[PDB]
Amino acid sequence: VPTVFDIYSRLLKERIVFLVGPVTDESANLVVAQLLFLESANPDKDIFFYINSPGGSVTAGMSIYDTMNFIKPDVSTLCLGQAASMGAFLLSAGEKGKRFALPNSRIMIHQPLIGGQASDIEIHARELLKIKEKLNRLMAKHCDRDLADLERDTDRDNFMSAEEAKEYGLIDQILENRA
Amino acid sequence: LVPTVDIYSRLLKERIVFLVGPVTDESANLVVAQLLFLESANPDKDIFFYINSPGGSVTAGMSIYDTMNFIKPDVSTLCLGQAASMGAFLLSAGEKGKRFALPNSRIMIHQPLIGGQASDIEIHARELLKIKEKLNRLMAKHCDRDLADLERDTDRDNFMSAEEAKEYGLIDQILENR
Amino acid sequence: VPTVFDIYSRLLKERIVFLVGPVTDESANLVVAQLLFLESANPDKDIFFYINSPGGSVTAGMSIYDTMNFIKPDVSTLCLGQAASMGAFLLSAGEKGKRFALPNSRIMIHQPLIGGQASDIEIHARELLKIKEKLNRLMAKHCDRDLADLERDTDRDNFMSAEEAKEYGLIDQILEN
Amino acid sequence: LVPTVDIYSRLLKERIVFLVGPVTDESANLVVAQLLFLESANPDKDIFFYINSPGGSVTAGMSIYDTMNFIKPDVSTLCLGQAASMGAFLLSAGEKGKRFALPNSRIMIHQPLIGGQASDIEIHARELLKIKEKLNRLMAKHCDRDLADLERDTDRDNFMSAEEAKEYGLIDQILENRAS
Amino acid sequence: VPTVFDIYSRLLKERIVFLVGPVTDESANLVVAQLLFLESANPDKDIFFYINSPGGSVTAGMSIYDTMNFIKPDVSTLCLGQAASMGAFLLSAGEKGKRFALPNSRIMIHQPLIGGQASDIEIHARELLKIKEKLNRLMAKHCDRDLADLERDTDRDNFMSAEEAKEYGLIDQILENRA
Amino acid sequence: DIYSRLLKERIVFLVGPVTDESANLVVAQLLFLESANPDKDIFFYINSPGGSVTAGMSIYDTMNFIKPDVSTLCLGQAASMGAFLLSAGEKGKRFALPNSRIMIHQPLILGGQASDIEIHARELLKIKEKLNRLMAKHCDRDLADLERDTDRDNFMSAEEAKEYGLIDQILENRAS
Amino acid sequence: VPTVFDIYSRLLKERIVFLVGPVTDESANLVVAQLLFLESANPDKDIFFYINSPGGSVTAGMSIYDTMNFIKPDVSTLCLGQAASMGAFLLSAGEKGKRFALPNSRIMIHQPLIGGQASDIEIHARELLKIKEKLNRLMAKHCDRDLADLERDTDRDNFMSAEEAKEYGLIDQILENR
Amino acid sequence: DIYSRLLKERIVFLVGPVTDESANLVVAQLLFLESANPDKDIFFYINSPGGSVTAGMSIYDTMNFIKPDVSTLCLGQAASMGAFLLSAGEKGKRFALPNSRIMIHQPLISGGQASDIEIHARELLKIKEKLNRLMAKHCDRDLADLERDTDRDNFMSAEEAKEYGLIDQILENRA
Amino acid sequence: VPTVFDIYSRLLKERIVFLVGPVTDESANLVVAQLLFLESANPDKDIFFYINSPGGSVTAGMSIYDTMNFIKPDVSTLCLGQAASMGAFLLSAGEKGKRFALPNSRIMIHQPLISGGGQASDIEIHARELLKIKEKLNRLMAKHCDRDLADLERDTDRDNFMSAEEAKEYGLIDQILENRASL
Amino acid sequence: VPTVFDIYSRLLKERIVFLVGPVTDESANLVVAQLLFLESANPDKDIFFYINSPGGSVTAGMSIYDTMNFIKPDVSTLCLGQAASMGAFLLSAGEKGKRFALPNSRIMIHQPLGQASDIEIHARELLKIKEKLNRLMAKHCDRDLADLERDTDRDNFMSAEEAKEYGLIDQILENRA
Amino acid sequence: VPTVFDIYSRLLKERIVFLVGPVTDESANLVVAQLLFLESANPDKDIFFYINSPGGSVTAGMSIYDTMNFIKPDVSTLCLGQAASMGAFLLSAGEKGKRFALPNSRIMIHQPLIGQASDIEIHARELLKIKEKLNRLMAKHCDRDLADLERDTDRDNFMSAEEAKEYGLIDQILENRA
Repeated sequence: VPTVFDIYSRLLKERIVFLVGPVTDESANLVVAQLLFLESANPDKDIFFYINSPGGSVTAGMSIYDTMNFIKPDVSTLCLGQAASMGAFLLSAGEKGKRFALPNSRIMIHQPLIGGQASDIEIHARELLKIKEKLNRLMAKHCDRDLADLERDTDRDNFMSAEEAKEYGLIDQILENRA
Repeated sequence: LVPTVDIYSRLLKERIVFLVGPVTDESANLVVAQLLFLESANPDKDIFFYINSPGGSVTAGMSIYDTMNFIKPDVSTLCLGQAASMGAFLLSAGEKGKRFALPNSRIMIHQPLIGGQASDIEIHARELLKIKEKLNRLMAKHCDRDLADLERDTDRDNFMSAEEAKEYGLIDQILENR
Repeated sequence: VPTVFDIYSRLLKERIVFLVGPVTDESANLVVAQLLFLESANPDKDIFFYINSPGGSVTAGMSIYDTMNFIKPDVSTLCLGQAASMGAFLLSAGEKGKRFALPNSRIMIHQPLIGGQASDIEIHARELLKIKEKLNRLMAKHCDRDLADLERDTDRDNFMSAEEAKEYGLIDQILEN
Repeated sequence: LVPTVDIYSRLLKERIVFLVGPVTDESANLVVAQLLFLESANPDKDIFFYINSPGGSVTAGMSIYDTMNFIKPDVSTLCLGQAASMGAFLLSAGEKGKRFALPNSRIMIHQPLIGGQASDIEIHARELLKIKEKLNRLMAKHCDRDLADLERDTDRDNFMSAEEAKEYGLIDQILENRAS
Repeated sequence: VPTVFDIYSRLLKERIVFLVGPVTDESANLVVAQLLFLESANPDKDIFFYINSPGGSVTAGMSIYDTMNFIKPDVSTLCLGQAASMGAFLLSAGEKGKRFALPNSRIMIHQPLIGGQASDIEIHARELLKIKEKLNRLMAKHCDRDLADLERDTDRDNFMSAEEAKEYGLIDQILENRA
Repeated sequence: DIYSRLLKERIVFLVGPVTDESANLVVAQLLFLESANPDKDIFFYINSPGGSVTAGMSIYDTMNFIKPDVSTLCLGQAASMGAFLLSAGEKGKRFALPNSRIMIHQPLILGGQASDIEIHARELLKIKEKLNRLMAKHCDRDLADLERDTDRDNFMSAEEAKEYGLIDQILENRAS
Repeated sequence: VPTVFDIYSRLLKERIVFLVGPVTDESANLVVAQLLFLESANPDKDIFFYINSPGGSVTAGMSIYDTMNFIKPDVSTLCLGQAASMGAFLLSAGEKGKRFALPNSRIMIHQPLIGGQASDIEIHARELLKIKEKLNRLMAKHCDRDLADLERDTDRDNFMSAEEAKEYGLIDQILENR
Repeated sequence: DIYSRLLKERIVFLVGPVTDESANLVVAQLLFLESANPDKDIFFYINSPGGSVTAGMSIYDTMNFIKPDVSTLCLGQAASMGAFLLSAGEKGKRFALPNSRIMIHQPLISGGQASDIEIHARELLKIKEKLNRLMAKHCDRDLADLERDTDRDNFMSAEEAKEYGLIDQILENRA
Repeated sequence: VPTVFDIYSRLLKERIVFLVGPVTDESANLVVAQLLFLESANPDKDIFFYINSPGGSVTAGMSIYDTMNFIKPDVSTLCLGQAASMGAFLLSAGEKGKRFALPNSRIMIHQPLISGGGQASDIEIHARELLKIKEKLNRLMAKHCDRDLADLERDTDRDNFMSAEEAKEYGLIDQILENRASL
Repeated sequence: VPTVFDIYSRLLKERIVFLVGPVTDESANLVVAQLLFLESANPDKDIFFYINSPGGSVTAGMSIYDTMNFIKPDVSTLCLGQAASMGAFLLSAGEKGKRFALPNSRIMIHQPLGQASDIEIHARELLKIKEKLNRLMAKHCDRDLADLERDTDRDNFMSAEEAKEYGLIDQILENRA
Repeated sequence: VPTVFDIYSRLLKERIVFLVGPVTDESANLVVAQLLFLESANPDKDIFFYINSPGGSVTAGMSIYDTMNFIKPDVSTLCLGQAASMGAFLLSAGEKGKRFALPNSRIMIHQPLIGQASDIEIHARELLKIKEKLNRLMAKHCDRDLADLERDTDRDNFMSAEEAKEYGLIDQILENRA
């Protein structure tokens, strides 16, 4: 990684935080640390959360999500490349009015995707359905849409262009350039 | 690897059928074939089904189970060594009055023990719970026991001596010798 | 890890300690070391213990547990993402009144989960059963509930929402902002 | 690999049954099958059970054991090479007076030796201790010895020569050849 | 590992040395190095040796042990989490009156645990039995107990609570907090 | 098949490592040949590098238990337990082909508690002494000789094995 | 393996024995057994030993070698494809006057080619050198050559055509056809 | 069984790679047919990618040693030692089916001290030369043709193999 | 690794050199490097060579050995934990009068042990080279221990474990240090 | 690796260069680089090249060899532990009069160890290398080429005194004296 | 790597760039980066490109090649140990008059070596274009005919320093300075 600070610490001074690749406990907590630090350094400036992610652990994503809503700054989100699964969830979670996509980004949403006694399998199956329902309800709120729409539209992989994510309510604008 | 006189075919002429080791599709279907053959050879004589099994596939066991009840001969069952999981299920399924265990065999019963979208996981969880309820249903009827007992007594591994299995209703008698 | 001093050392200066991922001897002792350091830096200001963990070693969590209660600072605990098994145990062990969860966190509690001669298997099974009862008694005290409640409610994996963990007595408050 | 005259089928109607190698479900049931066959062929003639085994599954061994006692023929046992763990149990289980060892055989006895929730481990530990006690008590009866003796002498591996196994009560005689 | 000096170097400046995880040649010599340094820095102040260990190499543990007794500072020991096998041996080896455990610590002691010609197997079995006897004798000295007690009490795994280790003589006090 | 045909001439082969399976197959053939005729000699052909001590002991006690004299012939090699079984043939009827080799050595193998390792090491030392003592009897030599000569691998020509007492004669052809 | 009897047992009735592939304990003893059988079947007729082998175990090869010299029939040897290392040794060991090679056969001879304490390595190296000398001495006898020639000519791999092997004394004739 | 049945028709198969075992099985069948009838032709059907050269030599010298004419027929392909064996059939009785493929090339090693490497390279070069000379004799061609034409893999159709001299006729059907 | 200079570099400033774990070309040369550095820094002060090792490569151990005797500082040796095989050889090679062990150290000596082919010519060459190494080591060991070579040949035929007291009575070390007072 | 500068960088200030372990492209070029630096730092002072190597790649060893002869400083060589195969060649290549061995070093010399067209090419290239090596080695030892041909046919192990008598080294160093 | 500033950064300050080992995308671009860096620091002094390589990726080596010819500094080349395949290509690519080999260096040149039939056709044609292109550039570097390079690279062609000099692949052999 190039030096200037390494390149990512330098962009962190511009209040840019990256989520790249799969959402894990380690990578999500690293995002949480950066969000908390930027709040401490200046609670009155927006944070820019750049997401290029295929998704990953749901609980790890919730840790980013609840921190995005916990801190004082608006967390603006930008999809570059793609935001799929929890990646799309976090992108839609940006401060409404400040959710963005680059013109050739793609968004993908779907239902949750994944041994023991039947008793244990019942427990984990139930918990998996609970997560699926919670995600649909939170997603509908982010998109300002009906819950039935989200249930139907996430049964299988649902790929969207940037323009489609906008009409869906997942993002607010597509950014061509600075202009 | 198996002596000639072969020994298992020789004991089949005595209407002896063995289930040894885990219940899989080919081993279970091998039993079905022997049960069907012995009925064909003489539908008026009992069959003796010797079980030393730790269990295995539930659907494979059902094929033996429904075949035991389908044919005309009484299927007497004998536990030697152990009858666990589907092995205990099949042993309990012998003709009532003709279910036996050797004095130091052991019986074990328990609930069923085992990826994709949440929809698919829901579906397969539903089927596993149905099988679990079905199994407690058939088992209580085999034991002349009430359904609540079987649900409670199979939540975890339940090991029984031959005498306990008799008390439970799983077998009828313990045979020390002839 | 971005440098600002790296991001985690920077947050350590504000008395933030993270438990992320499985509880092992080295992940646990790194926390113990940070707890002892923050006590040395100022034994009278609260420590904020952020937990996003699926659980892990019981003895490793015990070293964190006794250290939390040994040092002078109140250790406030925060569940982000999830606190499962020993993670949920540590979460419940924070200073009463200062145990928190974020609104979409989950908590999970359960009984302990894991060769040789029968004598040896007898010894280790008995030690495992001692550990199981010890955790139930300590968990019941953290939650201000009867031992019967914890024994019954930890027989299999028990997932709780933030509020359910709140009624259980496992945490005190849910933090929205 | 087994010559023709196969060798084991031919010796089978001298009423000789072999247990060689580990006691598994397959190997145990093959023995069970042979015992039942010889009883059917002649319920009034002795069976000669040759044991060279390091042991194996206890339930599998129990299938042979209960079968030895179930059939009508006396089951004579002979230790060649070694009879250890369940092998020694089966050797000791032959008809009293007809249990033998060759002079440089070895016998070994010991207590049973082998994941999940603590509840499940508790259950399987309890079952393993039941087996340990059951085996000690049955062994003390075979050896005409005290249960307290079998508990002490099986805490760790206990190797016995043919003379020691005879003094323990596990076998009746040592056979060097036809005299004896 | 965080910075404030890294976290362990800074706790080392307060004469705290950690033994964590399995006792190997490498992890044991690092403790020895820290013990030699703290004595050099001040031979008249106590050293605090925190042990959370499942055990490990016996000779590696002896290197720590003989170093604790060789240097001039008193080596106080504290068991946190667990001190098992050689971990328990080193814990019991602390300066008498200054051996401690946290309330939910656990202690475990047991006898030693592990090819060629019979001649070679005889030599190594005898050497292993020599180690078993030496360890029992040193342990009995640490615990102020009879050698026969240690032979009986280490035949198989012997797990002790903090109170049981104190009553055994393996530690001196249980510390709930600073008070 | 070729081996069954030679079995009808009372020839039994031990080829390769002595295992439970390879030893018991030899035992079964020995018992069979005794059943067919307990009064004619058996010819035990050995080309083996050794193996399990208890497996070979089952062969050993069977050779001495049955009524037939068991004559032994070493072809290629008789090493360790192969050499023990070769040495165990009926005295006067132990033979080697001229370019065979014999090798003898002490037992060669631990994981558990020190108590167990003590038990198994002592059991191994009993075996070592037992083998030296039985070997000394086969060779009409002192136990002291065998202890000294098996401490490490001791390779012998047919002539050396004959002078040691391990075999009785070297057979170039049936002109004894 | 076609049935004609299998093809190899059928050729045994013509007194043909094959050594194919590496010389192992098992493959050598299979040859030993066939030689003993043919002697039993008729001790007064020649045996035809066809060798296509790259070599292998020296002790296993010695079991064939001493059996060839022990039995009453002349053992005639034929090299087809190749006789290398112990393969060449056994070929050269056939009854003098009855050692043959097919015209495009190749023969190769060489010295022996292969852990513990230094005491053990000394024992096994010295034992390997005894084999080296013995093999050179026996080879010199088969070839009617001086031992020094064999020590020099086997120091590294020595490939010979059929004519070269005849000129060396390793075989007696080259056979193009009957 | 089907292959023993065709053996009674004096048909011998080589299918798949030439190894010591597969070549000797062919040698054994050839000797069996000669003893059963030394005066009737043998039909050697080859569908092979090649393999061991010495193993291939054992079949070759057996074809020429026994008294029966060994006629060869290529079905599928005869490559490397397969093509060598095909070309070695009795002159006038080497055949291919019309969509057979033939391939010839110089020796190829798949897989010590410099002294040993010198010895083994030289022996490989003798083999390469011997094969070229034997091939040129089978093909009624110049040695120089075989050396250049086997420098790399040379695939030939049935017509081409016939024009090269590797076989005598192409058999479309029983006419 | 804790920092104060890291902890080992810090002890290097006190002329302490560690050999921990197996003797390889890698670890031996790192020891050789530190020995030469300390001689360069001060050729007239003692070096303290602390050994806790199971042994390893003989030639690698020889490079340490000849560096100990080549450089001008006395190389005092201390065994902690254990010195086995080449570890015990290096320990016994310390400056006479300055070889030490901690009380519960273990020493083990034995003949060369190879683990892990070629023509008998090559095997003859390598076997004889190993016997030369075995003899050379016994002779150096007998000189280090001030005892007869016949003693070292007999006493290294198999693994020979010694306590700190036994190693001193054998002549491998000079003193056992219980603490600094023991001097 | 200790700090004083790491230990090897510090010894470079004494003009000490090590070759340890197998001679590969990378470890040989690392040596080449150090030779170039010391010549750059002072082209008129000797370089001390310490060799403890079992040998390895011949082309890699040649890159060291020609650099030793290209640079202006004398390259003195010292064998510690062993100089085998390419290790011995480099040792023998030090400046005549400044080639040394420690008393218990060992030296070993020996000869070097697709389609038939390709195997021919590579075998003959290996034989040229064998020939090259025997000739240069003969120059280093001031001996007959025939001697090196005989003495490297199989592994030739030498004590330091034997290597000195052979002409491979100039002196044996017991200590600074 | 010793930290005098590791050793290579320190020789980089003397405008020495090394290529050691296989030519990969990483190993080539690191060379490209140093070449551009040295041009930026000073576009008017020669660069010394030290090559010890067995070859590798053709496109990776081309990135070095075009960069050597793109920058303003003369790129002098030195072969140490060996320059093989693309290593030899880059060695031959140095500024005419300034390509050198150490006296016991070795050079080796050869032709390139490494789906549906349509795809295999495309990649075969692309591989044959590369072969001709490399031969044409090589012929220009050596002042030789394309026909020479095609004949001399059909199989591995190993050259001494003197042979490489006579071929036109290098200009001078340096035992020491000029």
